[PDB]
Amino acid sequence: DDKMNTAIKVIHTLKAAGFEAYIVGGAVRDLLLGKTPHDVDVASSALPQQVKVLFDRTVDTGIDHGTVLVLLDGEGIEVTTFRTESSYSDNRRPDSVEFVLSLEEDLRRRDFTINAMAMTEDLKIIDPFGGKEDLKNKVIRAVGDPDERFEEDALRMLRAIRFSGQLDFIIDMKTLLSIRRHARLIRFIAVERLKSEIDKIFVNPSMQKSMAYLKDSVLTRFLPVGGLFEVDWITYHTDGNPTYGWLYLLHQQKRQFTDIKDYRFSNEEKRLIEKSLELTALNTWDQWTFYKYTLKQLEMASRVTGKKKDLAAIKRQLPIQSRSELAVDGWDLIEWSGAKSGPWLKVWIEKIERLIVYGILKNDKELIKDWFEDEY
Ligand SMILES: Nc1ccn([C@@H]2O[C@H](COP(=O)(O)OP(=O)(O)OP(=O)(O)O)[C@@H](O)[C@H]2O)c(=O)n1
Repeated sequence: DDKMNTAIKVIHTLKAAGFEAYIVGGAVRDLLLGKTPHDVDVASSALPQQVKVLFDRTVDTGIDHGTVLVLLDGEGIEVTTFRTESSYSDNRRPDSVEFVLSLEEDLRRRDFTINAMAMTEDLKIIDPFGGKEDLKNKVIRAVGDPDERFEEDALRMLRAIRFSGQLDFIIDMKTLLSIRRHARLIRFIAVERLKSEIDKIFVNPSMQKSMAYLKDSVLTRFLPVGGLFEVDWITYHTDGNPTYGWLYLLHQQKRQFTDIKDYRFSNEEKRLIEKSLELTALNTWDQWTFYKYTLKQLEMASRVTGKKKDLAAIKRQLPIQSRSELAVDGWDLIEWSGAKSGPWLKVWIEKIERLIVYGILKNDKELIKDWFEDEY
């Protein structure tokens, strides 16, 4: 609610210094759609060090690509010099970046017409490629020659799919046919960028339409384990967490986490998936189930099997929540047994823990001692 104002102030300051400056990218597209922008990018004739001269606080991490982050009025505004970029078939080499001297040299190499507009300080729209009419017709269309845009960055092919669902647009026919012809190029894209786009699709609207384009575009032929995305997505409803899309995909096909490990999940994400899948294969959940698994795993497993229980209340009403509340530890068992420390302690602590979680044995050291001396 303050980002557009701050971007306008940034533009005013750049122009006071004699430079050209415009709002570009998604913010123009969102403004024309009546949405509040997420991010507001500025394109300028200023070079990075000239931007830094004009603003007190700046972050420089993107300077090599022409970008300076300007910190103003509590917002961040990316300011990028007019530039073009090209990606090599080797995704180890940083992008080849070529500063250019005019706005339209920059705009004419962006991915889609609705993303290739600029807005002046006085709200005039610069639209050489017909983004306004594609926006009104709800069409995702590559700028210029679609083959060139997709050779410049193959991830754009998957971005088209993601935008279709995010905006409830269709993909321009000539553009879609170009994706089909170039879909093999997706193999050169870093898997982290692929996962980022797929995660967006999984939580965005009209995801079933996105997944149909994923197949129709022949991206599922060449994406890492891409055939696994061709499941029935009818009964998928996002919980806001993209991990649920991966879980859904795996559960629908009776597959395990190892089949999707090419996408380089965090250990935390991997655990949520694997533990949720275990729960879906567990025929009966009882107190020990609710104790040992996390509420988010219980909820995700329930969501994908179609159950609707009040999982939080069941877990909350166990006698204890976790091991740290147990009234006994291995050194109590060493004392009572007269035996030396060894792996046996873990076995006997778990026996006791189970009896406490089932509400059979009281979580009380002296009463546990009585039980242990009788049982051991
Ligand atoms: N692979 C890409 C990514 C970006 N763009 C250009 O860079 C702009 C900003 O990119 P991004 O930060 O990804 O913003 P959006 O296009 O709006 O994507 P999102 O809606 O997720 O923010 C895009 O609008 C487009 O003009 C591009 O041409 N090729």
